[PDB]
Formats: sequence, C-alpha cells, structure tokens
Amino acid sequence: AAKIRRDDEVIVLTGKDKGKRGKVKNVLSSGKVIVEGINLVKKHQKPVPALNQPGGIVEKEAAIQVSNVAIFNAATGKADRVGFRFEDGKKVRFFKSNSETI
Amino acid sequence: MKRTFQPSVLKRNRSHGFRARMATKNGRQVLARRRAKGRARLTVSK
RNA sequence: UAAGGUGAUAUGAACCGUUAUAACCGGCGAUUUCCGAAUGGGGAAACCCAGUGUGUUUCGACACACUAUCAUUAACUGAAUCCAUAGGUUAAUGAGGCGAACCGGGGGAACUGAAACAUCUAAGUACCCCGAGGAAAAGAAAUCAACCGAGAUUCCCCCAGUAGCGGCGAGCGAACGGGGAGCAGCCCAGAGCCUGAAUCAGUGUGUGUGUUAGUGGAAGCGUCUGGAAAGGCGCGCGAUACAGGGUGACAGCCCCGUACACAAAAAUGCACAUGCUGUGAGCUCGAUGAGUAGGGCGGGACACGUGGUAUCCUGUCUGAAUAUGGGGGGACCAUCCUCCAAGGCUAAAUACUCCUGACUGACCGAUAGUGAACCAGUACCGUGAGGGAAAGGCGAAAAGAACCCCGGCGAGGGGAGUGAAAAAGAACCUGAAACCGUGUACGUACAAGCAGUGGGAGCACGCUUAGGCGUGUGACUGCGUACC
RNA sequence: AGGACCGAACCGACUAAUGUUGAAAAAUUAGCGGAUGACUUGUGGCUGGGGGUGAAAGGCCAAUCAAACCGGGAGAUAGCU
RNA sequence: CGAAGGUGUGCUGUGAGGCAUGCUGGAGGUAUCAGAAGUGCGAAUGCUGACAUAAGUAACGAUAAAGCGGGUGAAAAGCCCGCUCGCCGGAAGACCAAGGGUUCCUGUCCAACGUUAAUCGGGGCAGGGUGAGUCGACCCCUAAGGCGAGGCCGAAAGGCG
Repeated sequence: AAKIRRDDEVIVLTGKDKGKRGKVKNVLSSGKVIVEGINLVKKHQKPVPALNQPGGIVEKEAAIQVSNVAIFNAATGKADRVGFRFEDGKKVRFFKSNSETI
Repeated sequence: MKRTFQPSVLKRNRSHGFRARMATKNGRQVLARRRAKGRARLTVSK
C-alpha cells in the first residue's frame, strides 16, 4: 500500500533539513526516493578527457529512505497520518485526521 | 629427470574420466562421494 | 495485488507506463537444445555413425517420426518338419533413472572385557550388498498360562539385576504378569436364510474451517543539545496492539507489521451431511487342511555354552493318527488343561528427513561456530582413492577523489573539496603485546660470572610546599651458581 | 651364416672426479663398455595386497613395502608417559 | 553534555584484589542481594597467527662473451637502427607429433610479473587473426584387449563364454 506518492508535497522525517519540502522525482527498488531541493551531493567524477571531459564536478541528486518520508499537511507546517482509500484504480487520501474515530 | 607421471589427457580420461568412472560401481561411487564433498569438477580431463 | 517498472553489477538509447499482458505473485499447462534412464547402435560430460517407412528433385540429398532390454497380453509370420514350435515382426501395459532420513533381507569382523586366552564377552556392531514403503516389521493361537484364567502385535515405565544360562569364570540375562500409550480383526477349506441394512476407501457435489496469491488496524507534539536523536525535558495520549525487523545515536505513538477482523478464479488438507461404484449388517447348519507334523542324524534362532535340553526355523534321509485322535505345556512318563498346524491378509500407538509450519537455546561471533559467513571444497598436494587454505565489517548516505601542482601529459604525495571525520581515501571501525624511525638527559674508551638485592658519590628530570617520595642515569661496594 | 672381434645412431652402469641447503627426488664431466640378441624399442593394452612380478635381492609394485596407499571400526588398548 | 572495552599515573589492604584520576573511544552499561558453573595458563618433542636475531652474510641456475656509434626515453650496457665482432653449426639448425593453451601479429602500458635494468616481453590491457571436396582424424575392415546377447556362475558387487 501507498503512504506518500509523487503528485503532492512530502516532508522528510530523517536527519535532513526540517525547514524544506518538495515532491518525489523518482523511486528506487531499494526502498528509496528522490525529492526536489532537499539534498545534493558534490560528486567529483573521473575527468578522462578522451572519454568523458565533464567540466569538473557533477553536483547531483541523492536518494532517501522511504519509511521516513511523509505527506505534508499544508496546514500546520508538519507531517500527518491521513490514510489512503479510493473506490477505483489508484488509492488517494481520505484524511482520517479530519474525521472522528470509531 | 624423468617423472613417474608423464602428462597424458588420453590415459587420464581413460582411468579418471567422467564416463569411464560412471561405467563402474566403485567409480560411480567416487562420483557420488565427489557430490558429497561438493567438489566443483567431476572430470579434470575436459 | 498494484504504479512504478523493463534481474544485478548499469548506465544510456529503446520500451510498457499509470487505461482492459507495466513489473510481482497464486492455480494448471504448455514450450524444454545437447549430454544424461536414454530406450536404433557406438561412445567420450555435452560427441560419433546407422536403419525402417513415405515423399521430393538438376532422382547432385534432404528430413519427418519411428526402431532398446526384460516379463506378460493379443495379431501375423516361421527352422530342422507336415501341423506345430524355437526363431521373426507389430501394437499395448509393467519396470528402468532421481529424491533427505528411516526400514525388511543378504554378506559379516577385529578391537574390547575375561588384569592372560580359544568357549563366553564384544556383535549381528563396523563396513559392504540386495530391495522396498510412506512407513518397513509384527498379529488375534496345533499361542500364553496353571486348575486361576489370558485372548493380537508394537511402543513406554516396570517385572528384574530375580529365573535361566555360565571355563560354577568374566559376566550374558529372560518369561509369567502389572501400570500405561494405543484398541478392528477376518476369510478359504461351503451352502442357504436375511437384504442389500453395519463399516471403510474411491469418485460427482454440498456445508463448516484451514492452506497456497492479501489489505485493514489506536496515539507524539513542542523545546533544547548535536552536523545529525528513536535522546533530555515538559508532559500528553493510546495499549485485547509496549513482538521481531527497518528507518541517521535508545521508536508504544515514522515504515513492513502485532492484537483484533475478513475473502475467494483455480488447486487442496481436516471434519459434518449426501448420491454413485466396490465391499456387505444380521440368522442358521455343515465341515476342520498329509511329502509335512513326527522319527533318526545335523545346523540355525532361543538370555540359554553340549548338558539330563524342551520349542520354533532348517539341511538330509524317512514319513503319521482319528476321539480308548493329534500338537504343546523347557528332559522323560502318566494324568490334566489348552490349542488343532499342514491355507491367505491386517489397523498405527512405533521409526525419520532433503521438505512444509509453529516454538526454542544459561548458542558462537572472522583462529570462534562447520574446514568453509568472503565467487571454499576455489587456490593448492597426489597417478589415485583421498587430502586442502588465505580471506568479513569507510560512511547516515557514494557524497569514491575534482581542482591546484611536483613528476615521466607517471607511480607516490602535499594543499584542496566531500563529510561528523578520509590523522574514515575504498590499502577505509576503534585497536593492547610483537617490530622500526624521531628527540632529550646520564654513564662512557684499565679492568672479567645468572646482571638481581642491600648500602650509595656525581648529573639530569618530576612531585611535595616542602618535613627521607618517585623517575632517568650511575662511579664503587655488603650479599648472590638461574627457571619448567 | 653366427647368444662372433672393434664400432656410430641406439643403449647404459662400472671406475674416477665435480655436485651434495643442488640446476637436480640421482644430474654433470672424462673413460671403459651393450649393439642380430637369452636384444632393444614406438604405440595401446593385461598382471593387485599375503596378491602381483622377479635367470629370485623379501629387490620391484608411481619416492613409500618382513608387507604399499587412502578411508573406516578409531578418541580401540598403554599397572606407562 | 560522554557509557563499556583497552590502557597510563597515583592511592590502599596479609593477599587473590579493591580505589581515585588521566589518554583513547562513542557506544553501551548496571550499583546490590539471592540462585548456577562452559570458573584461575609459561611448558603437552601441543595446535594456529606475528616478529627480531642470525645477516647486506649465502645465492642470482656451468665454462658462447656481444662491443661501439646513433636512436627512443625522465632513465638504457640489455630494447630499435648502423657498422663490427664472437660462438654453435648432426645444433646452440629445419620439418612433423604428443602435451599444453589466445601463447600469433600491431597497438600501447610499465603498479605487479621475468627473484634487475627494463623503453623489452610468452607480463598488463586492447584490437586484429585460425579461408580445406583432395592435407592429419572420420570413411570401410579389424589385432592385443575391453564390453557382451541368447546362455551360464555368483546373496551380490562382479564375472565366464
């Protein structure tokens, strides 16, 4: 089952920057995701002028663990437990944190 | 000088070769014991 | 079931996307090169060479589908030889090879003990062989008891360290029978009556519930420290859910989950009900197995050894009785009880693992635990059976080495970047003993033994508020032949 | 003609020397010698554990052998160490 | 916001020990009282790993010996080119085979390898290369020997013919 998806903004519960949010760019088979503007890594890369010649460093994107990425509430600046339920095809939010428990 | 074993893949395949061993009860048992020890080769001539 | 996938090192192009084969998985059911049962024959670890029949064509060589062995069933053919049959051919079934451990049968020690050795013990072990089932094996009596009676066998605690056997040695070692696990008994030697009635398996279904593809399921925020917290604190809230595991330092409130609860293409276990097929509930009267039991001779198995040695297998010769008949009851005899052979079968309570599932260890942690956590039964040794290593852990994350330069457009390296840190640079955790460079102080170029222990000048160092404390070095001298 | 005299190829051990932690699992340098035989040899087979093979030393049987080698009974036994 | 491990220096008890305080670390620890042993290391002609000394001492694979000039290179006496010399010449040559296995060639590379120098190389790492009716094998027959039906011997592995 799903808990974040790529169509709306997420927030990172790991050691990452707590004042940033974004959408998922890509997902990996390792249980990891890439998110916009959160983190970047320097990457030097092999110069090899007759096979690469990269113009110095690459400064590239890096993946984070999918268990501790959560959906942004867009209401109180934080992550929230919301639930995913829909009658046809892709399951989308049903916002259980805005409804009474039974 | 001369060695008691001279190199020959013909006489090795005749004594210790896979089908040559398989065609005898005891050689087929050497092969069964190769599988028990887990030896990666069952023939060293081919 | 599901939106991210097209296995991984592996990226990119291309390619499904997100919408009725995306990937992934369950059911059943195809596809399955050559070696290999290997099944034409040959043979060699992945190779070689034929035949039978039909078709095609420059009738220069293509290329289907088939051909094993043994036993049985059928059909045609068929030698000496008429008929026949061996032999020959054709179609069909059965077997073949593989798979962990258990298991029936066969071959069968030595060591060891007897403080010495042969019988005896050890042992029907060890090892090898044959063969087979989901278990193998046993069974309801010519058995076992003791005048009381039992009423299958196996497995368990016992009976019992008793009987019996025993160089009357060393020691081997019961049965009867009790408590328990676990309880299915029948038929042929022969017919009817009864009516398909009890009970079990198989098979078309039904119902209840699991198994093989599942998704739902309550609560945690702020603030501080830190580069980063699952932490401290404030306290707040859930708990039939404080189990693992994962996530960036300790997660009941982040993720896969848990307690608690369901759902069904196809395949399928358990149990309740039912149809069908096969078996057939109950009543009654006959009838009781002759080449094998005895008997002489000899072995085997009996706890049991040549003894006064029964019994049951079994080699060989030989071979029986009828109710005032027969087997047995551990010599033999009688009396007596019990069974009545000479026909066939049997529940699983027991045994076990490659596998399936649940649970567990007062288990180890790179010389541990398996030799083997690591492209290990690899490298390597031997002609060969068969022997046989080294080697794990940067980091939270690949962010993994650009840029600035010396150099050979190098190795190697400084700076520098990444990062918490690379005094973490892949040769990477943090690392004591062993080993080797760096620096300072002392003794220091005329005297000979375990190199320590006392007494101790000079020099140099550190403590102390210092009041006979250590450290380094040491002239000279009292004592002094190590340790397992 | 030749179990003939000398002698290449071919074979090969007797003396001497070097080697001996080597180049070396037995060689090297020089010589004497075997060379139609009871010989030698290329290629493939066959002979196995108290069994082989031996003009026969208990020599040779893949360096091993008064009984080979590996794996098992086997962690057998040791009034001793 | 610094817990164990390892380890220094001081303190303290008849003693196995106990205690305070520094360095290293950054992850784990646990005061006390009751139950329980997988509970005390230097030796086993013991097992496995590490390192000194021996000692810069031995050796570099026989008894054919390459020289100089030029080159290439950061570097060369050993490589490429030139001239010259030497030894073997029944081998120190030519062809065939077993057995091995990418070794051939150009194109480069020089950490490791060839117990060196290495610019060379059967080394590293790439790229290219193995053209058959007639050659060696196969064909067809078959010796020694192996296998072996029907048949026989044997529990059987196995074996006779």
